[PDB]
Amino acid sequence: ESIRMVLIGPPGAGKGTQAPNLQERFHAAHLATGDMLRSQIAKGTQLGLEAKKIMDQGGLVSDDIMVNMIKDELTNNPACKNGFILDGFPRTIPQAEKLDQMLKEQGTPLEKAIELKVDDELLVARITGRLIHPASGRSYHKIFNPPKEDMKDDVTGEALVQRSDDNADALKKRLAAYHAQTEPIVDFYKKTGIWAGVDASQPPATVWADILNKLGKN
Ligand SMILES: Nc1ncnc2c1ncn2[C@@H]1O[C@H](COP(=O)(O)OP(=O)(O)OP(=O)(O)OP(=O)(O)OP(=O)(O)OC[C@H]2O[C@@H](n3cnc4c(N)ncnc43)[C@H](O)[C@@H]2O)[C@@H](O)[C@H]1O
Repeated sequence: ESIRMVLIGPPGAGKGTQAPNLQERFHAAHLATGDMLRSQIAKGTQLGLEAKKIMDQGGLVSDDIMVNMIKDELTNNPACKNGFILDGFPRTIPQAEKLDQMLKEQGTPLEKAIELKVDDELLVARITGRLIHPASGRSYHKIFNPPKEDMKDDVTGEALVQRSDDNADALKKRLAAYHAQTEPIVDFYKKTGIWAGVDASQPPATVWADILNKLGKN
C-alpha cells in the first residue's frame, strides 16, 4: 500500500498517462517536475519565465534548480511520507546521484525504477496529436485517445490546449536530449538492481497491467 519509485521514459512514452493509475493504487505523492515548472509559468514568476524559454526550445533546466525543487517537496510535503512516484526526475546522472544521496540520508531508498520502452518513430505521432487539460494535466490524443466532447475535458467540460513544447522542432531536440542525457540513468538503476522494463508501445490498459506485474503487486 506504499511505493517509492521512479518512472523513466522518452517524451510521449506514457508517463503522465500511467502515473494517475499508480497514485490511485498506492496512494503515493505524484511528483512531476514538468508540472511543477508549468505551475511556475502560470504564476508568472521569474523562474517560470526563464524555464519556459528553455522548455520550448527542447532543452533541460539546470540540475541545481531541479534538485532543490525535489528536496523541498520531499522534506516539506506531508503526502511524501506515504510514498512517492517521481515522474521526469531524475533526468540526468548528476540528478540521479544527488537523489540517491538524499534518500540514503532520509532512510527511504527507491524500491523500483520502471523504464517505459518505446521506439522514437511512434513518439512523433503521440506528441503531434496530444491535447492537455491545463488545469490538471489530463492528456488526450486526437486519434489514439479522443475527447468524446471534442477539444473538451470529457469529465470536466473545460477546453483542452496544445502544449507549447509539443512541436516537431522542439520534439527533435527533446528526443536527442533524452538519448544523450537521460537514457544513461537506466544503466545506473540496472547496476543497483531496481530497474524493470515495460513495453510502452502497447495500449494504455495493457501497459498498466504490465507495470503492476513488474512491481510485484498486481
Ligand atoms: N528533472 C528535470 N531536469 C531538467 N529539466 C526538466 C526536468 N523535468 C522537466 N524538465 C523540463 O520540462 C520539460 C517538460 O518535461 P515533462 O513535462 O516531464 O515532459 P516529458 O518528459 O518530455 O514528457 P511528456 O509529458 O512529453 O510525455 P509523457 O510520456 O508524459 O506523455 P503522455 O502520458 O501525455 O502521453 C503522450 C501522448 O500519447 C498518449 N498516449 C499515452 N499512452 C499511450 C499509449 N499506450 N498508446 C497510445 N497513445 C498513448 C497520450 O494520450 C498523449 O496524447 C523538459 O523537456 C525540460 O525542459
